[PDB]
Amino acid sequence: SLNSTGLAQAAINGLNARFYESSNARWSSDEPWWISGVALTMVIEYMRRSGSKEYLDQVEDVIEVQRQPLSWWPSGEGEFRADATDDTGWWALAMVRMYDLTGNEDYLNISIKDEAYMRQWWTDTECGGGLYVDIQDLTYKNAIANELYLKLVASLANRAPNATIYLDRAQQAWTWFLGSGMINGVNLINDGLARDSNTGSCYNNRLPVWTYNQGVILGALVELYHATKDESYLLSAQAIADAVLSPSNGLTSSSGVLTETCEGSDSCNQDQQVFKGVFALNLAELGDAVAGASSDPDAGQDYREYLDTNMQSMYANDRSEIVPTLFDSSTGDLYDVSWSGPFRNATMPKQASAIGLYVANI
Ligand SMILES: OC[C@H]1O[C@@H](OC[C@H]2O[C@@H](O)[C@H](O)[C@@H](O)[C@@H]2O)[C@H](O)[C@@H](O)[C@@H]1O
Ligand SMILES: OC[C@H]1O[C@@H](O)[C@H](O)[C@@H](O)[C@@H]1O
Repeated sequence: SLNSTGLAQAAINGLNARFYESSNARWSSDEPWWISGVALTMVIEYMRRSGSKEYLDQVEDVIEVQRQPLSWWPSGEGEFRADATDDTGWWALAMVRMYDLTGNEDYLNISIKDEAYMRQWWTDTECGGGLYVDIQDLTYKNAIANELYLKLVASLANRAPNATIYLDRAQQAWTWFLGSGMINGVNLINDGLARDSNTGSCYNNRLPVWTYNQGVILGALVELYHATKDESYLLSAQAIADAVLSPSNGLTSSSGVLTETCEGSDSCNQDQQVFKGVFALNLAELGDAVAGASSDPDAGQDYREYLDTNMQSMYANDRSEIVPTLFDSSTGDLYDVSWSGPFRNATMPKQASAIGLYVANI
């Protein structure tokens, strides 16, 4: 009897009431900029899946301000071209969703500029491929920047005029990712690559398995499927999702709730706080793709059931309602980091993650 649209809307209102800065057309300037990008993605997705337009004016306002040349990276010349390739990739994908919502070629063009900017930091001379995250420094090829890039080129393969150059890039980038060793022996993705001191060969650095690194890659494989109709892409995506769902890998609790590795120690930082909702949103994309690619009515049920199970735990154990006043009539819902542990405080990354989960159930 849960309304995921109603709850997503209350979570976005809570996000806006506590964290939106009208003077800055941004959420929480005291929180990383890339998470304003994620929040924009969540709000855009809400509107797409629910058919609402309630936050369109706000979303356009954020885009018009945040696409300006960044005060901390003016050489990027704005259009979300930032000092890290993953920061750029979050906003680029948000503009892909904006394009899907509106049909306005302006947003697609931004996505195209972002792809060309990110590709500047692809090299074949280290690790056989992939891009660096850290543009000034060029020391780390990690999972998330390369998953964002892959999902971006795969998305442009379905939407842009030179579709064939993008689909080549996407197939080459997926081949590189799969061969990098970052997907480990239980089909989960570790944080990035290390480089051998003597030989220059790269290997899985065995840093943690973060939920958003099991999630952006699913959206990328879903887009590769759509560009090629080759179900092998869904089969790979399903193996990664199936490993997240399996309690033996510890991302999923014995009560079946998605759990960041840092929750136990109560050490989830501003970044890690947003990871879960990113995985959720991408898992919903995979489920929709699997259910569509087949005639079996049970197709994608476990993904759908998983998302429901998480929604209901978050709803029940991790929610807090804003206190309306005689002056501020604002109403909505506030969320903490653990989708099962108790509510202690809300932050903007925790809130954006929460919206992602409700939007994945619309
Ligand atoms: O929290 C682990 C995470 O740390 C990453 O840096 C965090 C954060 O950096 C932003 O600038 C970027 O847009 C985010 O996607 C990223 O989470 C580190 O470099 C990652 O490899 C790692 O997963
Ligand atoms: O370098 C990363 C950038 O992150 C953003 O969240 C901040 O607004 C910038 O001041 C900072 O330079």
